[PDB]
Amino acid sequence: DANTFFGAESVQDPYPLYERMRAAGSVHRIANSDFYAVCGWDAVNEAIGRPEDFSSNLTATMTYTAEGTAKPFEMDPLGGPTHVLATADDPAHAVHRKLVLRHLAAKRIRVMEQFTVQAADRLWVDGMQDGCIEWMGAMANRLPMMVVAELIGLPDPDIAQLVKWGYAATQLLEGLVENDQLVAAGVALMELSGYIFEQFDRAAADPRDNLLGELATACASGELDTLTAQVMMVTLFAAGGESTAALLGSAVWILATRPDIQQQVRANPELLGAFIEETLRYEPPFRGHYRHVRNATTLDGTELPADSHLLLLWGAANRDPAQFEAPGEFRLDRAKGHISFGKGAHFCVGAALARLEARIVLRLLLDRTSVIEAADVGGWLPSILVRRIERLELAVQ
Ligand code: HEM
Repeated sequence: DANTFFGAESVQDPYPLYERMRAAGSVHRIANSDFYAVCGWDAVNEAIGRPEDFSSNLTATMTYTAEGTAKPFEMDPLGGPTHVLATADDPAHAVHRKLVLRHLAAKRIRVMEQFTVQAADRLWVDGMQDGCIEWMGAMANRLPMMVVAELIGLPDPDIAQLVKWGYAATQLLEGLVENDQLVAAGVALMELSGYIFEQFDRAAADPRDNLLGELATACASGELDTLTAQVMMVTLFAAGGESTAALLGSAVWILATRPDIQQQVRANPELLGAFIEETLRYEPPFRGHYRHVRNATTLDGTELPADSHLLLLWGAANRDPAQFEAPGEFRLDRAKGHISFGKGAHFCVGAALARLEARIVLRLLLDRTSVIEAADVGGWLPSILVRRIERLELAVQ
């Protein structure tokens, strides 16, 4: 594959790849695999609007052999009970989404704001020494994991552990990182799982006003199964922790490497919300999400066999030249949006929270500095699904 989704180049910068795929059409088979890249804006919107045809159950991911050949990493079949929340179809999906939304209501977000302000300040104090901070390990990796742990109700977490735990599932699900990294991720996910099961067993005996308690209560009344509830909580670390970490990393990487953009936001602090939205458009934390194709059908004109899969490429949709002027240019004056939080039945429940974490953290960084520059920029996580920088050493004044 001239158009492979893995390899050093695609990991570093996948956007030219998406434009090549788009030449073949808005939907296009990946090599000779059973996966079809969805790069068109209208095609992604159509797909997400057809949950009956394109299930969210994660029945397979795309992986690559050592020989570089795409192949399916098969998981739980269509309709299975392992599919929860973001990967569940209705009716279970709507129950799951309702329960989690209770912990993301307006009042909940206000509490989170106070929590985030205090946590961000402590992280900055600990991490910024002699005009230097490694942004990923000190801030971007930690803060969003602490927020997910607080939403769930975990007591006074070991932050070092949380980061490991929170990044484990992506690595395991793709099987793209090296074997030693995969073994460590498996240990990490075992540890995370076991910790959640321990905390849930304790919540069931005395439910408190957090998602653990909400779930313990809903299980007691028969609304869902105990194991389903525990798995739901496990998945929130990748869903809400890793994704937000990625945004915090990319936003800063852009500030640090585009002085013109950084001066614009400094000079006109009212452009911070636009800058966050443009980062979401231009470097979405998720490269994509899968769907399972239930029956032979068509999407935006393109044929799809039964039991194939879609890869919904949010980043590629956000650069569709039918929808956006100057799609490849980072601009602070746009007034269409983006599809980086999805749309429709599974539209991100955490979007307000994510946007709040970005606003708090980025305003702290900008308010406390006069100039930020990149001293050393690491590589990106080897992934087909997630767009996360691994290391970003800043020099500040
Ligand atoms: C920048 C940060 C974030 C991005 C880019 C992001 C993106 C997404 C996307 C694209 C979807 C739809 C997936 C699909 O259609 O298959 C989604 C769903 C979801 N997001 Fe996020 N998200 C972020 C932050 C968060 C946070 C902070 C939380 C929770 C604390 C969260 C929880 C979820 C959940 C539970 C769903 C599934 C909703 C449902 O199935 O009804 N997200 N998110």
